[PDB]
Amino acid sequence: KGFSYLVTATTTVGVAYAAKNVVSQFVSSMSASADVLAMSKIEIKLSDIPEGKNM
Amino acid sequence: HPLFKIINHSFIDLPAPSNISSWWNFGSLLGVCLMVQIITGLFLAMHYTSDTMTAFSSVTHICRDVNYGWLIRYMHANGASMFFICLFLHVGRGLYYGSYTFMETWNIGVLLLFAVMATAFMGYVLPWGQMSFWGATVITNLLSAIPYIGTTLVEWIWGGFSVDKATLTRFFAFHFILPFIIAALAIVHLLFLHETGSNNPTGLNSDADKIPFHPYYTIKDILGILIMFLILMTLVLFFPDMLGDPDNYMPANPLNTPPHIKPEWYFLFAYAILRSIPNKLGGVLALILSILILALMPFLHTSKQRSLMFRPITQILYWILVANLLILTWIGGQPVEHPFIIIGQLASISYFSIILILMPISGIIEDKMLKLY
Amino acid sequence: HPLFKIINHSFIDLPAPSNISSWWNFGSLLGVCLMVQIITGLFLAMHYTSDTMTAFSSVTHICRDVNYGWLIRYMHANGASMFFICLFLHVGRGLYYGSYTFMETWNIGVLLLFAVMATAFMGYVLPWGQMSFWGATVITNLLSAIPYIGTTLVEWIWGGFSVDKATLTRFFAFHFILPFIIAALAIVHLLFLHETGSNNPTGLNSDADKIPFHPYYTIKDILGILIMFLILMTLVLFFPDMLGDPDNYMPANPLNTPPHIKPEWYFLFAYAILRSIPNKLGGVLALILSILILALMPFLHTSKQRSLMFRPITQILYWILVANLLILTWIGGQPVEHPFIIIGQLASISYFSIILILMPISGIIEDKMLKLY
Amino acid sequence: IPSRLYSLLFRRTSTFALTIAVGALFFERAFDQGADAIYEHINEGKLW
Amino acid sequence: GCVPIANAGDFGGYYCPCHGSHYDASGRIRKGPAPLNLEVPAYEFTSDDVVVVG
Amino acid sequence: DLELHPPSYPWSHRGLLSSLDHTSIRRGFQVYKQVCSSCHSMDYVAYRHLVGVCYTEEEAKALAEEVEVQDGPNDDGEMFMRPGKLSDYFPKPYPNPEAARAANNGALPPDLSYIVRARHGGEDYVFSLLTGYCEPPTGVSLREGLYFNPYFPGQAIGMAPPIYTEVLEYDDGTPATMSQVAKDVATFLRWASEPEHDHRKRMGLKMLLMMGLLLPLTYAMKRHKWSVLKSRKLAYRPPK
Amino acid sequence: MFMRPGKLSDYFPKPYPNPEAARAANNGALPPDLSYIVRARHGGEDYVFSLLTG
Amino acid sequence: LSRFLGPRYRELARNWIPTAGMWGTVGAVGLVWATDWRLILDWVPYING
Amino acid sequence: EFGNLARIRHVISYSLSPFEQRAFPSYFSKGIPNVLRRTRERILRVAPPFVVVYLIYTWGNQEFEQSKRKNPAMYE
Amino acid sequence: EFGNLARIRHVISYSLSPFEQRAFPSYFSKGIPNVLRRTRERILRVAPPFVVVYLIYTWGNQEFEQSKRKNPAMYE
Ligand code: HEC
Ligand code: HEM
Ligand code: HEM
Ligand code: HEM
Ligand code: HEM
Repeated sequence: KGFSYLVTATTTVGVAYAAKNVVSQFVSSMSASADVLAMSKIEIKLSDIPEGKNM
Repeated sequence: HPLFKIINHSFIDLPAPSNISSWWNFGSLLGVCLMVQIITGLFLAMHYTSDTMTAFSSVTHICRDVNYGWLIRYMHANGASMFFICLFLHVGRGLYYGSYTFMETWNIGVLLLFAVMATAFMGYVLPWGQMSFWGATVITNLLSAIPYIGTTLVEWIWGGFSVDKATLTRFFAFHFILPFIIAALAIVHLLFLHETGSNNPTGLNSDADKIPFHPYYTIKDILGILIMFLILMTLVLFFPDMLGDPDNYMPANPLNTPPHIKPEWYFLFAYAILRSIPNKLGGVLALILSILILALMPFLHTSKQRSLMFRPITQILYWILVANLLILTWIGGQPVEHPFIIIGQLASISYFSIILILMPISGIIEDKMLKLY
Repeated sequence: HPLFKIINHSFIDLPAPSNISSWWNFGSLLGVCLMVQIITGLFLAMHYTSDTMTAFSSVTHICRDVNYGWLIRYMHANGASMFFICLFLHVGRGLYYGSYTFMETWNIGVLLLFAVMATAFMGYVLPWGQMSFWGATVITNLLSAIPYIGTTLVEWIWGGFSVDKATLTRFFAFHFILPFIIAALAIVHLLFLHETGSNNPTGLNSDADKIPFHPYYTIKDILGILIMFLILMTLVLFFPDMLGDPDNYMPANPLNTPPHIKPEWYFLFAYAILRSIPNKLGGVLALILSILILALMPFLHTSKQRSLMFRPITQILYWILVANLLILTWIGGQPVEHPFIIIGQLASISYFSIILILMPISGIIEDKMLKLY
Repeated sequence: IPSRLYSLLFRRTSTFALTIAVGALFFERAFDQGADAIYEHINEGKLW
Repeated sequence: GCVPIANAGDFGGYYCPCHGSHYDASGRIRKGPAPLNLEVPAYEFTSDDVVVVG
Repeated sequence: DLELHPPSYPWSHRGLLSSLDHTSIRRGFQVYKQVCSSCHSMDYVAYRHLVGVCYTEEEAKALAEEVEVQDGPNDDGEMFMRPGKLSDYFPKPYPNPEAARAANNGALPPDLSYIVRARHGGEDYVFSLLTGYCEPPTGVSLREGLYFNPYFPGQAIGMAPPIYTEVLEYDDGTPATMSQVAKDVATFLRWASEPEHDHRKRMGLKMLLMMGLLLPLTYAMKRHKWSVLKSRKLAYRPPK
Repeated sequence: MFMRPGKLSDYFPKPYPNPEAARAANNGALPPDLSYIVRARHGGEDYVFSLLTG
Repeated sequence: LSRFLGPRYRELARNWIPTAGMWGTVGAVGLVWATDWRLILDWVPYING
Repeated sequence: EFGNLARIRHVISYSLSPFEQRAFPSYFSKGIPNVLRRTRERILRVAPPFVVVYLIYTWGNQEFEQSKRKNPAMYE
Repeated sequence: EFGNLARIRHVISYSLSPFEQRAFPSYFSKGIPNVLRRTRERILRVAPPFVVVYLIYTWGNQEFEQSKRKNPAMYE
């Protein structure tokens, strides 16, 4: 029994490892793409705003 | 053909109760509305573009340059409104006549209700107006309430830091794909019901009086379809903007926020509840429970009579429940200021107390009056 | 339980023949491929834009900026190729083993085949490359062949004078919506098969030897799924473009025609036939018949034995049919010049004469050899 | 021998699942590590 | 997640027309149902005329 | 049609499990920047992509801040220009297709982003074309703005030899022979047409390994659950 | 670029090439698209009349 | 519930308890692994990284 | 299905052909009385919740207005 | 379903438990002979059509080339 089931248990981990990987990339696809992620360093001119104002 | 058997088994030789009123039409209307939505949605999909630069332009191109494209677009919008009208009356029929004792049918129903609400929300986001963008941010933000994984989930759905093209395109895909899942769930809904047959307004065993469906409840469904089409076309051809918001006819400005943010009217009852609870999380949960309380409904039936035809105290409590559901629909519309808030808080307290507490106690009292308890 | 009953009767205990070979795996593979396509298609739909200015840009954005977006796109393309491989082997199994005597199952099958070919054609139009645009114009032009209403129909589909954005957007809508109709037609397919049960390679009544499906043909389908996934991932991760057209990586230039225009590997057999017939209309018709001849197949069975396991002359004719199907696939690729044309003309004549004439005459001769006729 | 294993982690289905899950949790670590070694070495001098 | 409207409200800072959250000039939530103060991005005051906000 | 079919070259990115040489991609990007960018465009490639391929973040920015880009509308509404950003795409060598057509004697230098993928046997073709400007034979005559490149369709490419030995100097110092330059730019263009070439092949190795484990096993489980029947020994014992 | 007399297929001409020019020319205010103004303004037809006459 | 406040009912549960815990354990391990939860995985020496 | 639905005994059931009977026998003759009969058995259970919804709605509106109305005493 | 599929009589059927029997009994021992046995019963029906497909394919290619090749005598 332990020989036959160990094969079932072995296979499972393997499938389990692939299944998490497949599902992981998919899940990851909906995450932010490279284009958006690459957003930073907005430049702001202090002179633009005077006291009592928001921009 | 073997299929003809299935064709007959569910629509021709199906034994139906002879005394079911016009309310039993409504579910069939929902199915028709689903098809109508799908058909109109398909004819919106041949010209709509899910790009934030071109979504509003594509919608205006549909309304102005496609032959009868305004007709199909406003049929789609007012058919979503008609879908929610028929859905609310279907759920009210199920609550009033004790049809929730068909527990599997009821649970597949509340799953269908959740799917339809998600589909309508993403569809309202789809035209990319001012109101759609601020509405999306708002409800997507609702998710952030989650205690630990909230932020991630929100960002996932948005597909970025804030709703932007990333969202619009995936919302187009999801809004396209969910009504077919709704159709499959409706097939499961019909199956879980034929195993038990429909209920009657008296709530009694109608096995002694059943009639065919082809000549008796088919022409009745055809007449109900004709009346629903009359109301839908007088909503489309005469008052095409009485249910929508004017601010959705402006383009989506992330810099400009509207002075008052609403979802469309059928989300209002929920909106009220959310606003009522002070805690953000509390609101989200209560909101969910608002819909989920229904699923919980078959475990709260403590009466020996299935329907409310012979139960006057629970009839009074039911109409008070419909009354403060209308009150919560009104409050959602009202802005945040006295005394709209207090009503909202009470109305939510009264809603949950009538569904959770008052109806089983009233059913116990009604059983005591008939010398049954 | 009325939802689980279906599975028990259909997937867990269905009485299946004990001796069906690996070819009977293929249809289940097709179902898996359908889901795979749908899943990958959904994850292409969250970033694809059906605008002629932005379709190629959205496809490149999927391949370059979406996390593992190249993986999902090339899985979708090579899964369409795997779908057609499994479809051709499924149809070849049905032709070889006499499974076309299940006539309703066969007719629902050829309807599914037409729907899958239309879905793949519009999907190949969708990335809006050079090859997609010239390919679309070509087949849309095929319709113009219609004797009287052809021009109108073509213009209708195109939605304008010539394929342009009008087409792309409606092709996106139709390519989105048809695989769900394919799934429903597959339910009707398996349905009409449940009423009969599967065939076996000997072609005999297997009622004396049937086994369950859960432990015997489930692990077999799991192994076939694993092997098909191995071939699909070695097609995606190692030779991704081996099954594509380099000219589809250029943007669509309505002004220029890629010189080596050719339909994908699976449409070639048809392409050859179309090119073979001199008359345009003739080509279109023959093309259609090419697929339709199959539907016609259950009325051409003149043998007293269902399968070809014990029929060697019709086995030889079947392998000659597979041979000139491969020849027609090659010819389609070859350009218009001697002697590719003549082969095409003969190969088409031999294809229609083997299916229409030679196999029933051979079955009559085989019945005469066994002292049956 | 496996016997000891079987009677301990492979005979009770609950434990069967436990061994599977735990093994899978670690397998990824090992597989990724081993696999990377193979790939990187094959292309050593070309990475980065 | 709405936009607070600057130069409006009962705390001379901000007001969000969505549910009535009043933020002071510091952007701290002072009245209403907003849970936490507005976020301050990690900017950079390179100059009294140049500020690199994240 | 009748066209010379470029031979197979022993590249390194061909190996089933072999990744692109990244020094060659860096050299080919230098070749594109100094030679090919005057006429060809790279609309779907932006500096950020390079990061993690042959350049670091800071270096990439260096590259980015070494070019000028327009910057939408000014507050005044007047379009202005800015130092290139890691988010900026590669600059257009011609604002509009017409400009390119005009400058390049009617020829539209095709965007070299997917050229390798768009040209049959691209990597080879590219190398061949760039290294195939041989003299037109007797009997063929080409008009101005045309060149007899056997590989090019029609053997009349508008582009002139774009690579003269020592056309540009490789920063790495590797001798800038015409070939060393054509091989580098073919590797780079290849990379351009498939920035994921390396990442994919890794998965491939991994997939094979997994199948090489799961496939054999799934077979043992199937043969366990099918042994029962495959050992069935029928027997007919009529009453007799 | 080049300018040509409008065609029946031409849309109505822009007053400004971009909204920031509208901000610069209208003292920081953006005059909105009047295509759907009546539909976008609550009680638009009335509002319009009232505003223009108010 | 009246029927579930029972002596054997309790015995059954007690006998069932261990198995139940095992299942939760599998899921917990599963969730940690599937989500690649690093807060938890950071504890494991080899799994780290 | 039909035939196995239920067991009844000695319940005779007479009926007429559609074309043999008037389509709308005494439609407004008794319809009105009945509709009215119906409304008086259900009006006391149905109507007073919606009546107090109308009162609460009006009240809210007016109260809100008064709330908005400037406090004369304030600012003076 | 099972139980009503067919009528057989006096057909005894012996079998063994999966774990009691070797997983791959004589797998390559007889597998090879059998696979070879199989190939020789089907090769004459299967292979010669694909052989003449290979000949026609090559022929077409060559013939096409010759067709394309230039005849020097043509120009004179
Ligand atoms: C850097 C060494 C390169 C490389 C690798 C290529 N070019 Fe150019 N190119 C130019 C023009 C005007 C054309 C079009 C000419 C025509 O169509 O007649 C091209 C074309 C190409 C191609 C496409 C070939 C095809 O079959 O379509 C390719 C692969 C190519 N080039 C490679 C102009 C120029 C330049 C301005 C003088 C220079 C510099 C380059 N090209 C440089 C390169
Ligand atoms: C599979 C079938 C469907 C398709 C293909 C589809 C497709 C579309 C498309 C393309 C749009 C954008 C065009 C527009 O702005 O109106 C849209 C909008 C919308 N859809 Fe659907 N739809 C489908 C089914 C449904 C269903 C079942 C509902 C109801 C739950 C629904 C609700 C909406 C709503 C509310 C909008 C927004 C309408 C507006 O702009 O005001 N759709 N749909
Ligand atoms: C997607 C929209 C829906 C469709 C298309 C649909 C369809 C149907 C149909 C055709 C019927 C049978 C005819 C009838 O009795 O009216 C029915 C009955 C029923 N449905 Fe739905 N339904 C929908 C939503 C719901 C929801 C949301 C619920 C749960 C609240 C629900 C619960 C029920 C119940 C309990 C019945 C039994 C009626 C009775 O015997 O009293 N349905 N539905
Ligand atoms: C409802 C599910 C599906 C959706 C949402 C979907 C969506 C898409 C989208 C957005 C594309 C364009 C992206 C790309 O270029 O690859 C596409 C391409 C394609 N789809 Fe689908 N698809 C679906 C199902 C299918 C199915 C079932 C087939 C097979 C018949 C199929 C065959 C194709 C093909 C051949 C392409 C072209 C791939 C290429 O660019 O080479 N799709 N699909
Ligand atoms: C859309 C793609 C298709 C799917 C998903 C599909 C699905 C299936 C499935 C699950 C089975 C049962 C398992 C099996 O015997 O392989 C089956 C059997 C069958 N299918 Fe299909 N099928 C497809 C296409 C076709 C086509 C195009 C035809 C017609 C040529 C066809 C005709 C049959 C027949 C005759 C059987 C019976 C097999 C036998 O008993 O010998 N199928 N199909």
